[PDB]
Amino acid sequence: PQITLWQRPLVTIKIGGQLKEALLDTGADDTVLEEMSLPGRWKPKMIGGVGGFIKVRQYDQILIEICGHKAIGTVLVGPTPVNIIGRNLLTQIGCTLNF
Amino acid sequence: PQITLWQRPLVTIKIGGQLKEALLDTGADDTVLEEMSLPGRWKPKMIGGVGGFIKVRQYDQILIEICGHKAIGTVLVGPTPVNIIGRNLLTQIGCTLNF
Ligand SMILES: Nc1ccc(S(=O)(=O)N(Cc2ccccc2)[C@H]2CNC[C@@H]2N(Cc2ccccc2)S(=O)(=O)c2ccc(N)cc2)cc1
Ligand SMILES: [Cl-]
Ligand SMILES: [Cl-]
Ligand SMILES: [Cl-]
Repeated sequence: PQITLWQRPLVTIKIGGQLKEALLDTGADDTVLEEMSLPGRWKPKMIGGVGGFIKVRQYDQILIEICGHKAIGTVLVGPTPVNIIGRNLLTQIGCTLNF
Repeated sequence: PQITLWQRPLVTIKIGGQLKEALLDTGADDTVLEEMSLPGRWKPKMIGGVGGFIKVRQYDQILIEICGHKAIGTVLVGPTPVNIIGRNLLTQIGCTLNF
């Protein structure tokens, strides 16, 4: 697809057996989702932006589907106000900015 | 251009005759720059990041060049981690996400 930026670039994702809505975000180095359970080991991380920092849990090697496209990578989980697909996964689906 | 996302999509912008580095951020609704001087009157604006809402200065109808492409629109000024070009100006330069 070619996604317009007139509106937020929101897409459906599938992760952990769950369908969620998420923002395709080129400014985010990492993917960050609202509180959920994921399998496997994790370690704590801090991420931050305007408004300050939040503590999240870092899970590696997680499978996700984004708009039909399968990808694997690190997912951060924590008290984010919006589900974010970051560059670590956008690269895997071949997402580019074009103008 | 076509910009891949293996690294931060940092580009050069020009504003007030000064060159700056800014991030192309499809997750940001609004463009926000580090503290700087802009002409005219400003209005108050709240923006929300992962850690909460903060107050920034809103300047309307500001001339800005982004990677060689001209735009005129709203620019916010405040304590942002990095200069950010958000969707209000990415739309003006014709930017889309593609995969
Ligand atoms: N590693 C890492 C660091 C930060 C984040 S993030 O702050 O959640 N996050 C996602 C987001 C939050 C809130 C609303 C919409 C998107 C970043 C990326 N897009 C916007 C947001 N921000 C920019 C940023 C922060 C740190 C490093 C580089 C850029 S931000 O500061 O909250 C922001 C929010 C709204 C506007 N107008 C401008 C800026 C995610 C992963
Ligand atoms: Cl990763
Ligand atoms: Cl590539
Ligand atoms: Cl605008």
